[PDB]
Formats: sequence, structure tokens, C-alpha cells
Amino acid sequence: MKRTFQPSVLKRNRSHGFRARMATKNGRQVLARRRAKGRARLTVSK
Amino acid sequence: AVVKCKPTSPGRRHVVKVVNPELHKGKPFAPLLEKNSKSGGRNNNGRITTRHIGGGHKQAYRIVDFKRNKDGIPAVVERLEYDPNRSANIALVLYKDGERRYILAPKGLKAGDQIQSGVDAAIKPGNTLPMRNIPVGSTVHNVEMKPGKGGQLARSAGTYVQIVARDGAYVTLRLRSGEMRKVEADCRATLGEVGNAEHMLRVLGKAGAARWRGVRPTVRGTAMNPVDHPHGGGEGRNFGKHPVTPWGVQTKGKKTRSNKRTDKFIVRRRS
RNA sequence: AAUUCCUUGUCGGGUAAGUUCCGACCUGCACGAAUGGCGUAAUGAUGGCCAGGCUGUCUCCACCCGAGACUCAGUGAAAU
RNA sequence: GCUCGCCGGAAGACCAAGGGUUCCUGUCCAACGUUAAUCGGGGCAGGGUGAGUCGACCCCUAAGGCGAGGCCGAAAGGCGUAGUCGAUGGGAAACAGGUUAAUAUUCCUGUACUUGGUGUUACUGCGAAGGGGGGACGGAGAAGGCUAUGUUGGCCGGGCGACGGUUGUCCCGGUUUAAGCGUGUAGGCUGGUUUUCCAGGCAAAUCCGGAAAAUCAAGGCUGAGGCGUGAUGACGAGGCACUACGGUGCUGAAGCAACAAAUGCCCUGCUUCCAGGAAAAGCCUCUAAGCAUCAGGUAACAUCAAAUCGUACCCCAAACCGACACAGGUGGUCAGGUAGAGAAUACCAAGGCGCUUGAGAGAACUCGGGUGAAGGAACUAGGCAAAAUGGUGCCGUAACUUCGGGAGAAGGCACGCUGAUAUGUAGGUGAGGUCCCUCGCGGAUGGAGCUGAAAUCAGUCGAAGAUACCAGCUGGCUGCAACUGUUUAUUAAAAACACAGCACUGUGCAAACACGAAAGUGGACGUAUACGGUGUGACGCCUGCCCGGUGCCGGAAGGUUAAU
RNA sequence: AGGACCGAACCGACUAAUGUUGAAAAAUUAGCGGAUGACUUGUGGCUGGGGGUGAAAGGCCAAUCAAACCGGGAGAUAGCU
RNA sequence: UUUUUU
RNA sequence: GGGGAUUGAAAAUCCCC
RNA sequence: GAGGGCGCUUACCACUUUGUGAUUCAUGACUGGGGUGAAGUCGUAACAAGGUAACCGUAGGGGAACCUGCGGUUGGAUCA
Ligand SMILES: [Mg+2]
Ligand SMILES: [Mg+2]
Ligand SMILES: [Mg+2]
Ligand SMILES: [Mg+2]
Ligand SMILES: [Mg+2]
Ligand SMILES: [Mg+2]
Ligand SMILES: [Mg+2]
Ligand SMILES: [Mg+2]
Ligand SMILES: [Mg+2]
Ligand SMILES: [Mg+2]
Ligand SMILES: [Mg+2]
Ligand SMILES: [Mg+2]
Ligand SMILES: [Mg+2]
Ligand SMILES: [Mg+2]
Ligand SMILES: [Mg+2]
Ligand SMILES: [Mg+2]
Ligand SMILES: [Mg+2]
Ligand SMILES: [Mg+2]
Ligand SMILES: [Mg+2]
Ligand SMILES: [Mg+2]
Ligand SMILES: [Mg+2]
Ligand SMILES: [Mg+2]
Ligand SMILES: [Mg+2]
Ligand SMILES: [Mg+2]
Ligand SMILES: [Mg+2]
Ligand SMILES: [Mg+2]
Ligand SMILES: [Mg+2]
Ligand SMILES: [Mg+2]
Ligand SMILES: [Mg+2]
Ligand SMILES: [Mg+2]
Ligand SMILES: [Mg+2]
Ligand SMILES: [Mg+2]
Ligand SMILES: [Mg+2]
Ligand SMILES: [Mg+2]
Ligand SMILES: [Mg+2]
Ligand SMILES: [Mg+2]
Ligand SMILES: [Mg+2]
Ligand SMILES: [Mg+2]
Ligand SMILES: [Mg+2]
Ligand SMILES: [Mg+2]
Ligand SMILES: [Mg+2]
Ligand SMILES: [Mg+2]
Ligand SMILES: [Mg+2]
Ligand SMILES: [Mg+2]
Ligand SMILES: [Mg+2]
Ligand SMILES: [Mg+2]
Ligand SMILES: [Mg+2]
Ligand SMILES: [Mg+2]
Ligand SMILES: [Mg+2]
Repeated sequence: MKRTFQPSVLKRNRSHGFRARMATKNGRQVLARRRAKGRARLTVSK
Repeated sequence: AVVKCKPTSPGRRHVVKVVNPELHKGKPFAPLLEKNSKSGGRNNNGRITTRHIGGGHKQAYRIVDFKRNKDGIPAVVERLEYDPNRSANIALVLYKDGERRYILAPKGLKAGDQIQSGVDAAIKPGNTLPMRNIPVGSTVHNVEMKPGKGGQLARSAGTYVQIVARDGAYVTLRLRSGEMRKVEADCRATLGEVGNAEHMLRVLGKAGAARWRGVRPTVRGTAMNPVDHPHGGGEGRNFGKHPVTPWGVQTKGKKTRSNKRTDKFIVRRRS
């Protein structure tokens, strides 16, 4: 049956993308957090 | 003219159309158009702010001259169209100076007729005129509220405001609603009864008509569950409530009317 | 009676026999006018009831055609 | 490699989204693969995607998003102006063939098109973030024209039968060709041109609009397809050669017509209806500030340019979302033959496949089927499930009825093949010839050839001719609900929600109501024949009494009563 | 002409059997409703947690919804086992 | 307002 | 209900229980 | 042999059968009214100016006769 993950890179970037993260006090705070944890992939790219 | 529909099928059996031949057929006068775009009844925060609004045919807007200036320049109403954004009908007018405009559509309307607005202006059905210069007793179209603004009273299929007395520099009007209200007298106002009036008599006949008119269904409070609307619940039907608005706001005679800032102008409230 | 406890109410009809059905009464435990009343052609994967056709639904099973079950080889679980 | 079988509006083939090297070749098999594996969408190498014209970038805007200044707001920030982004929509251009192990509208052959820069040569008022036009728009329905496509014959090459017959009314196949360029048709729309004048188009205009006359009847847009050309070629059965038996060279026949024919196209049309149907740019033109030998503008020819990114492969799936090589899920495009009403269905074509454990046996039992003596609802909570009906044409069809309906009620008769009327009819298509002509993609007259139901009569085979697949069971009483609809994704589809209709009630516009401590914004670019609230819930006949209590409206004289 | 009739596609989900350490964390098979409309569907946009959205079932809001998920207060508290 | 049968 | 008035006599009606 | 009979076959058609309708008689729980019945109950509408003149048509209401509404008639009494 129709599962819940219908991929789409346009939305993907739009909703959780780097610039969208960066476009708000709180998004920015997310990157801070992950950079601080030393994550290897802040956001998801190419 | 209104028509019954034969019952060749339920959801037609109760239909009653209101077909007007003397209307234009096909596209309207392009340059007097502009976008519209529905809303959903939803805010600029995206929240539904008026319920029951959504869907319905596409709808392009006609400009429609409400202020009615062009003083001195007559015009000759080329035709009568259908506007989708109002119960009122429409009149493509054309001025001697070679300028076209949309005007409401008095009870005489008719293409061929001559129109004119301004202090001069002969009192004739469909003409505009500051009320200072309009026999007390006359019946009058779309009425301005502040001289100059645009006209706002009696814009609807069949409406009309009778002037009742003009003592002072103010006029006193008998609105359609029945309230009596003073107005600046230097306020413009068109002659006659607003067009159509057969409107009242339509029937729709089936849910769809309303759907394709922009009206979603209304669900009764009492159908819901308490958590939803102040009514609702009880094992089967029930009520025992004190008829209120889904926001606990009391109903059935509460007026809500609250100005003070425009009290003066109300001479006698509707009954 | 989507309302009726007593209740399978009583008479009528239907059946060889009918706590359901339909028709009546009305003694309405505890119907009733937009908490709408009472009708209503048509519509309904809607509830109840009857009749024709039809049949393994059944008296009462039987035979047959295939996929497993069974033996061989390879792989190889689970609940407890 | 020879058979057999399955899908064939897919189980084929293309694109997107998504994946992301899975593509090709080698080579290896531990592990991955429900077995083995030598094989793999596994391991390891190596190879592989070539664009002015396909796509994106790009110009242009939608919903909506961001937003200098700005308004708001304890802080954070919220909202918005100019603007600036945003495609799912608008905007210049390439076709056919051939080739690789794997890329091609990208390479090669052939043959085109687009718009810019520079030049030269003639001809000339050109010029805006602006004005006007255009772009630029719904649904339903109805034919006409046509193509894609197919059938038959003609044509060409090949054939003369494993078993009686088969040199003819016999068998098999092939019978294909693009854009572009030329013509401008079927057919759709609209009268043309000239001069004068103006309170409109934020400025102006030679544009549009409006008004005056004058003067011609034929004038201009638009347009499938056909015909020609492109093609002197490409393609093409089959040959003849080499073969490292995979294939590589060279060669090449006919290459037409009649009929049928779309859900494609003319048709962004037409007729008609109401619920009345994006924006902006490109584009045509108008002028403004401007340049007035210039510069720009038009045209033909020559030349330069057309970047960058994408381009393998899987695609209704073993490569995507489903933990798996999972019977699930997944948007668009194509649409052959016989029979059909058909995109149903059954058999086939092209193409793709037999579902990655097999071999035997031929118990109970379970699953999925087939037939069934007599009986025929006895079954069971209930006819659940089975069984039965099942096309078309014609005759025929009750109560009730809101006069549509109920009806497909019910119930009957006919249904194959052959012959005849008629070696193939009514119909359809329509070529010669003849003439006419404002001259041809013309008209008329012509009926050859092609194609073709339906009926009746007569005959005939079987048990049976809507002979399979497909394909309503029908009827009588009654509850509820008017009706189509909506619903508890996943135990409830209904008598629940909804609903057209009715009623009460609020709201006079800076509305009531709602979102928001605001600004802002929905209501609404609406304005009481409108908008909210609540209740009822088609239609028919109707809707009684009660205002004590509770809620609500109106009312102040007095009594009581807050801050102060 | 029609929320018209029959019926594929397509949208739904009325009955039954199988499945129920399934092929499947809701399907398959046979029948079933709708099927020019209150139809269906691609892409993109908006609405956010006592908030949305809801032809209202307390339904739906990433396999859960009588108040989502993630992190923190946090070793909540637990006269209970 | 009523005033039994013949 | 009883009593009287009033009726031709009832009922109604008035006065005394 | 000709002819004929039997047989077989075709037509017409009596029984008979299916479907669905028309009509008519009897019949029916229950139910509406009508008619009849020496002295029941309740009121007393009409007949007289019947104590609100009556009646007809018609619509709502009411234990009942009847009441009320609207037009018409006089087949109405009083010097109104
Ligand atoms: Mg409503
Ligand atoms: Mg409920
Ligand atoms: Mg309950
Ligand atoms: Mg109740
Ligand atoms: Mg029985
Ligand atoms: Mg009963
Ligand atoms: Mg009432
Ligand atoms: Mg009730
Ligand atoms: Mg009801
Ligand atoms: Mg339904
Ligand atoms: Mg292995
Ligand atoms: Mg491979
Ligand atoms: Mg590999
Ligand atoms: Mg700022
Ligand atoms: Mg903003
Ligand atoms: Mg842009
Ligand atoms: Mg796009
Ligand atoms: Mg390939
Ligand atoms: Mg040049
Ligand atoms: Mg423009
Ligand atoms: Mg053709
Ligand atoms: Mg032979
Ligand atoms: Mg042939
Ligand atoms: Mg490719
Ligand atoms: Mg497999
Ligand atoms: Mg699969
Ligand atoms: Mg099929
Ligand atoms: Mg049997
Ligand atoms: Mg039984
Ligand atoms: Mg039994
Ligand atoms: Mg059944
Ligand atoms: Mg069956
Ligand atoms: Mg019942
Ligand atoms: Mg219903
Ligand atoms: Mg469910
Ligand atoms: Mg269900
Ligand atoms: Mg309303
Ligand atoms: Mg209701
Ligand atoms: Mg329909
Ligand atoms: Mg199914
Ligand atoms: Mg259907
Ligand atoms: Mg969930
Ligand atoms: Mg938590
Ligand atoms: Mg703590
Ligand atoms: Mg703890
Ligand atoms: Mg009788
Ligand atoms: Mg009397
Ligand atoms: Mg009287
Ligand atoms: Mg009277």
C-alpha cells in the first residue's frame, strides 16, 4: 500500500535544506547544534 | 424571466432558473477586467477565518464605476452583461468622449438609453446626482456614504433607498434594512431601483449548485462532539444547551452592534 | 411503533404448525408538531417479511481435476 | 539449438519523478542470490552518456515566498511598499537514415531551420521600465473534412508442396520514405479604403476609441490535409562474395491504387449553456525624453557566433516508496490482426516472458475447481455461499405517480450455414468521357470500379446457432431516509454527516463574525434580493396550548451597590 | 439537458472464502458501488499542537492522536509490584 | 334555561 | 344537604344554618 | 402395372398449459354513517322580534345542537 515516504528533492531541499535551515533564528540553531555534535552532514546535499 | 425545470431527474426537479435574454452572450469587455483568485475563506495567516467558503467556478472581476464622475459627458449603454461577483447585473456604457465604463444596472437599464452624472444631470432613472439636488421621495440606487467615496448602500439585486427628508445639510434615508439614517447630502447617488429583482426567486435545486457557487456545507454544532462546538452530544440528538456560537459566544438576540462613533447617523433602527 | 414493561397483548391474514412479518384495535409502563407531525413517487452494497426460478445450503454424500500434506535431494526458521 | 506454453490497452515500448553506475566487456564465486551456479541487478578491473534547434539555465509571470525604506511589537520577531524570487503555465530553431559491445533528433551521411554581431550594397524616422493591440483562456454538444492506421487488388521477388489434391479465382512475404521549401484547399472569422474632426487612453501619438462624411463590392485574416518538391537519394525481400561461423563487404526487385477509417487534426472552431471561464513577457504598432550628415529602421547576400549543466541504465519495476530480488504502491505517452458495441473479452502480431529450489508419489485432511441419481431451502440466526438470469431486434408491459417515471417491469417470438430476389441489394465512395468556366487543390453532367449491412423466400446440419470469453434474476408487503453525495486510512457506509428548501437571529460597512497582545488580514474589492450564527432538512397536508422555571430583549421610578 | 440510465479506464470499498510466525504490519480471489460530477488525478503552494484541518468519526495531522514528534525540567512522582 | 308516555 | 323566599313545580338566584 | 388401403407427413382445430391483465358475485378482523325503538343523560339551535331574525354557499373553531367570519336571499318582526 501507499507508504508515507514519497521522495522529492525539490521539497526535500525546500523543507529541510541548508538555506531553509539558515533562513531563521531557530534553523540556524539547528546547524549550531549539529556542528557542535560534530555531525558529518549538517543538512543533506549533492 | 424565471423558469421551472421539468423533472427529468431529481436534483433538477426543484430547479428554478432565472434566464435573462437581454443579457450579453460570451466574453466581457476585456480591458475592464482583472484577476481575482479565491481565498478559501482563509486569512493572511492561512487560518480559515470565514467558514463555508471554498471551491466554485473561476470568476474574473469587472471594474464597475461606483463613484460615477465623468460630469457633463453623457453616455449611451451599449449592452447589459452578467457580472459573476454580484447579484446585480452590469451595463457597458460608452461616453461621448470615447471612453467605456461599467455601471451597475437600474430597473430600466436597456441598451440605447442615455446616461449622465453631475450636479446638472437630469433626474432620470439611472443617472447619478449629489442628493442635495434630488427630489425628496425619490428612490435612488447605489448611495455614497461620504461624499466622494464611492457608493455602498443598495448595491444588491432589487435594493433601493428612499430619501425621506433633507433638513439640515444632511439627508435622512430609509435603507432597505428598514433603519433610518442621516447622510451628508453632498453624497452622490444614482436614480431608480437597482436592476433585476427576479433574483429572489431562484431555487438552486441541488447541493451542487451551491457547491459550484463557493459554498461548502455547514455542519450543525449539535452533530459534533462537545470538545468541538459548545453544543453536541447526548447519546442521540439531544440539546438542552443555550444556543451559542461555536466560540461560546451567546446568540439569539445579542445585537453585537457597537459603534458610538457612528451612532449619530442612525436615526431609527431596523425592526 | 427504531417509542409498549406486562409481551410471544387480542382479533384478522399467511403457514400442516408463524415469539418475525403484514392488517387492525388502542389498556400509548414511558408518541405528537421545525427536540418538526404525519404522508410520499422515485432513489438505497439500507432493516424486517413472503413467493417463483435455481441449486451439494441441506437429507447424504460420491467421483473426478489441480496446489500442499507424504518419500528423496539442497537450504533452513519460529513461538516456547 | 529445436519444440511447448504464458502476457499482448501488457507481462510490450517510451518519458517523468525517484534511484544513482544497476549500463557494456571481461573476469572471479567466499559472502549476497530462499537450491546448485559455471549464471547474476554479487566481488574486481576496464570501458561507456558528444547538441544553436531535446532538456535546464534563460526571459515572463501564478498561487505563494522573501522584502530597502515602512507599521507594528517586552527582547526574540510579526506584517507589508518598491521591488525580488517561485512553475505545475506563456516565450526562436532539426528531420530521415546509418553507426557502437554499450551514446546519438548530440557522432557520420543527406537535407533544413532560428536569431543575434560584423560587413557591403540599395531602400528609410528611428526611439521607452509608457499607451494601444495581441498573447489570453469555461463546459457540454453536433457533425462535416481529413490524417495516422488497416483491408483487398495491382505490382515485384520467392514458391509448386513429408499425406489425396494444388501452374491457378493457388501459396508466402514485401509494397516504406522526414523535416523544410512551394501551392493556400475543405472550411472558420470579419465589409473594405480614404479624408476631417475630439471633454478618453496619468505625458504624447501618425495606434486604439468615439463622431462625421466620401467611395468601392471584393478585400484581408485563418487553415487540416492533398499535390509537388526534398528523394539523382534513404530504406527495402532477396542475392553474390568472404568468413576469427559473431558477422563484414558489395548489390538490389516492385515500391501503386480503391475502400475503409480514429478518442489524432482543421477545431484556442462551430452551435449552445451557465456556474460566466490566470498573469506577465516575447510579438505588432503608437508616440515621450532623446538622436536628426550620425545614430538607429527595412531588405538581400557574405561571414562570425549560439556558452554552461543534463544526456549510461532501471520506469507501473528485482534498479523508486514498501526492512527482502516482497502477489502491495507508483503521474503521463503510444495503441497492430479476427470476432466485439467497445480502451470489455477470447485468440494472435511486434515485443517480452515460464514467475531462481527440484524429483517422485497420487493417504486423511485443508485450499482452488469440475460433474452429480431422487428431492429441491428440509439448510441456517439469515438462501451466507453456491446455483440460476444474462446480447439484439420486435410485439407486449400492472398498481402507484411529484406525470420524468415505475420499465430493461413482467412475457413472449426470431436468431447458424447455402442458395435465390441481386453470379453483391438499400445505402456509401466516385474514375473515365462530355461540356462549361470567373481557369483548377474549380463546376456540372457522368455512373465504371471499389465497398456493403438489413429483409423475405426457399433449402440444410446438430441435442443445442445471443453455441466460448462475455453477459441483469424476477415479483409481492412494510420500517428509515427525499433524492446524487460524505464518513470511522486499519473490525461500524448506515436509519449517522451533507444536502436543495424552511425558520429564527445578528450585521448600515472602519459591518457583525473570525485570525492576530498590534500592524496587518479574511468577511468582501461584497454592502441587507449581502454576509455571519443556530436550528430544521425535498415535496405534499400542516405545525395546536403553556412565558411559572432557565436563556434572551425592552424598561426605568425606587431599593441595593465599586473605585473616589 | 441530466450530482440521468447501462458499462471499461479511473475513484471507492457492500458480501464471502483464503490469509492471520501472511506474498501483504489491512492484501488476494470471486462477486459490489460510483463512473460529465458535491468526479478523479500530477506538481507546487498555505494551515502546526489545546493548534490546524474535519459533508463531524473525537476522524485526520509521516505505520500512534480524548491533544503529534524531538530535545530539556528529569533520577517528576510512585503510601504500588 | 326546562316542563315524562297515551 | 337543611330552612324560607321565588316558581304551577323545577333549575338558577337572594336571605337564615 | 394403373388404382387403392395402411403408414408417415402438413394444414385447421377440441381438451390442456404458462404469463399478465380486465370484470363480476360472495366473503372479511375492524371500522363510518343511515334508519327504528311509551316515559335515559346533557344542553335547548329552530318555530313568535325563539330572547344573537333566519337560511344558502363557504372557511376555521367547538362536549352537542351549534359559534364566529364573508357575500347573497327574504321564505323577517317593529311607527326603529
Ligand atoms: Mg444552512
Ligand atoms: Mg456523533
Ligand atoms: Mg455510543
Ligand atoms: Mg434521547
Ligand atoms: Mg417458510
Ligand atoms: Mg403491527
Ligand atoms: Mg410549536
Ligand atoms: Mg420526539
Ligand atoms: Mg425528520
Ligand atoms: Mg448512495
Ligand atoms: Mg549459494
Ligand atoms: Mg547485465
Ligand atoms: Mg555486477
Ligand atoms: Mg528592514
Ligand atoms: Mg513579508
Ligand atoms: Mg523572475
Ligand atoms: Mg515547466
Ligand atoms: Mg540503449
Ligand atoms: Mg546590418
Ligand atoms: Mg503593454
Ligand atoms: Mg491514408
Ligand atoms: Mg503429396
Ligand atoms: Mg498478397
Ligand atoms: Mg536513453
Ligand atoms: Mg523472484
Ligand atoms: Mg514487486
Ligand atoms: Mg484485456
Ligand atoms: Mg443433485
Ligand atoms: Mg428453517
Ligand atoms: Mg432447522
Ligand atoms: Mg449471495
Ligand atoms: Mg455463480
Ligand atoms: Mg416494523
Ligand atoms: Mg440517504
Ligand atoms: Mg473501518
Ligand atoms: Mg465496512
Ligand atoms: Mg445564511
Ligand atoms: Mg435532522
Ligand atoms: Mg449519471
Ligand atoms: Mg476486488
Ligand atoms: Mg455505472
Ligand atoms: Mg497515524
Ligand atoms: Mg516528550
Ligand atoms: Mg525537578
Ligand atoms: Mg523514573
Ligand atoms: Mg362488506
Ligand atoms: Mg333556541
Ligand atoms: Mg336567535
Ligand atoms: Mg351572516
